[PDB]
This record gives sequence, structure tokens and C-alpha cells, in this order.
Amino acid sequence: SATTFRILAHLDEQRYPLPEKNLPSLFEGFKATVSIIQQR
Amino acid sequence: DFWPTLKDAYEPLYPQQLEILRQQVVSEGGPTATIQSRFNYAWGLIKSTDVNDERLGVKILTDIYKEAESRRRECLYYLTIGCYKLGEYSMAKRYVDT
Repeated sequence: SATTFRILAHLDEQRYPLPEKNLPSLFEGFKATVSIIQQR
Repeated sequence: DFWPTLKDAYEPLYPQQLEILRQQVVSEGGPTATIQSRFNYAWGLIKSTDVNDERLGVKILTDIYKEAESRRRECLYYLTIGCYKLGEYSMAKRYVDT
């Protein structure tokens, strides 16, 4: 089902609140890695 | 703040490329692998056309969000795109609000 997805991916926003200007995004690394995969 | 667009999230990778990202994850310890490698796999999964891959990709991103306080902001954005793709608009609304 999707009820199982909803359980496993549930996010208590109060429990895990938001709180750095020198931290490369995770997406930047994705894009570089997919580029190098194209050769291998 | 180099973030993904809707456009990127809707183009899948080849099965063997996704498998490489998967293999890298397993290599480093699965759920205990590095944040970068888990993300790379989660995004590839979100890009997949298979709703269940997309759900797993979103689950892994949630795990990143939980574990890494320094990644929460950007992950909320990634989470919004992935939930959108899945038709999970109530989640996507709530996240992009925060």
C-alpha cells in the first residue's frame, strides 16, 4: 500500500526542527556523479 | 543552494546507472552509508518512473533530514519535489511551508 510509505516516511517537524553558507548542496554532488558515471 | 528543478526529477536514469548508485550505498554500509551516497541513490529513485522507487527515495531523504541537522533546509526542498511527484500534496505543502 501507500499507508506503509506514509508510516516509514513520517516526519515529526516539531521533533526534527530546522535550525551555513559554505556547505555545497547534496544535489551538486549528484549531478557530478551522474556525469562521471556516463564514462566509467 | 544549487537545487533541483521539477524538470530534472521527471527524467529517469538507465537501470544500470541507478544500480551503480545502489551498489555504492550497499558498499558503504546501506542505511549507515555516507549522506552524499544515500542522497545520490534517493534522488535517482525519485527520478524513477516506478511509484515504489519514488516512495523509497522520499523515505531515504526523510532519514537524511532526521539524521543531519545541517541538511534539513535543503532536504525540505528535495522532499517537497519528491512528494509532489508522488501526488502527496499535503506533505509537499507542509514541507515547503516550513
